[PDB]
Amino acid sequence: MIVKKKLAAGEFAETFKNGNNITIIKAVGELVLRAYGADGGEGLRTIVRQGVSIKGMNYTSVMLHTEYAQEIEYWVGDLDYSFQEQTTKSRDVNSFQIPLRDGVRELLPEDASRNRASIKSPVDIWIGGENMTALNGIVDGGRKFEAGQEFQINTFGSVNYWVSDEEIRVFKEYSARAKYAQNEGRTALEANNVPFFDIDVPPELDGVPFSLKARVRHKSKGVDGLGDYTSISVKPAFYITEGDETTDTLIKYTSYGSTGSHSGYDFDDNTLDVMVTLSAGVHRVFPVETELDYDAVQEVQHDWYDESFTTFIEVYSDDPLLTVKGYAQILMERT
Ligand SMILES: [Ca+2]
Repeated sequence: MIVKKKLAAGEFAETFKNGNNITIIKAVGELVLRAYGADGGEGLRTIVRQGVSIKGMNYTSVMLHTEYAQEIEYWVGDLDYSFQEQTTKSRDVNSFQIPLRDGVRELLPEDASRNRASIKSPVDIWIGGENMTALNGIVDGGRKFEAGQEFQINTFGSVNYWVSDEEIRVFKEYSARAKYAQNEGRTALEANNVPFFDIDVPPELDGVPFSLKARVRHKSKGVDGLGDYTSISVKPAFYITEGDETTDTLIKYTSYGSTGSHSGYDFDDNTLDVMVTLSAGVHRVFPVETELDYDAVQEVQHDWYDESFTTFIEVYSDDPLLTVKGYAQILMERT
């Protein structure tokens, strides 16, 4: 029978009417400093201060003497034969990479076979048990391990991690109006100060299509003194090198065109959304306005490479290969 023993201050007397576990091995638990006794016909004493395996005697009631009032509860499981032995040894090693993503997520599952994990994160990582939370980017019930720090976990239970609260990944945010640009090649766009950013396409993404997006704001009313009811046609694009940064040829990617008098309210922003398929390596991307509207030329003397009525508020991305914060290295040992 598995039975409780709690504390408070004075003597305790738990007298359950059946010593079936008399001639029996006691798996008694013990804290700090106590004294106990055996009552089964005779009144006996006992003093013991460490978890011990006891032999059999007669028992109708248990005596519980107290020196320290503030020790902790135990379960003195008395059983006919009680033997518990097993630590291992680990036979197998398995090495792999985890997908570090956003919010508190499980790093390792409960797995009775795991002995040991040696882990290295390429980013600062917070590690904890089932209590760990990160309401608002602030981790509670966790502790930090540093980027590049090798550490070990030797449990077989859940562990959790946190690295970031970002659902997707962000290339650029611009406040400057995008320039009008024809597809004149990489050298010409750079020479005329058209802002760009690079995407480093990993081997794991070599020729794999992915979504590239932008939050795009068109605003024409009163801009550079343009008439409030003048109709401006827009067609934002990414011009992307088909080879790498040192190649000149650009590919134009588009998803929508729009026409009207643009007031540029933040809630009215458009989304440029294209699939792009690129070879491994670095590709250069020029967010541009491709349409030079007749009315802009006449009224406000707009020309190629001038600032348009188009702004790339945010350029970002949602491909699972890029939304990952990178890639924890795991060596796992199991029985
Ligand atoms: Ca027009």
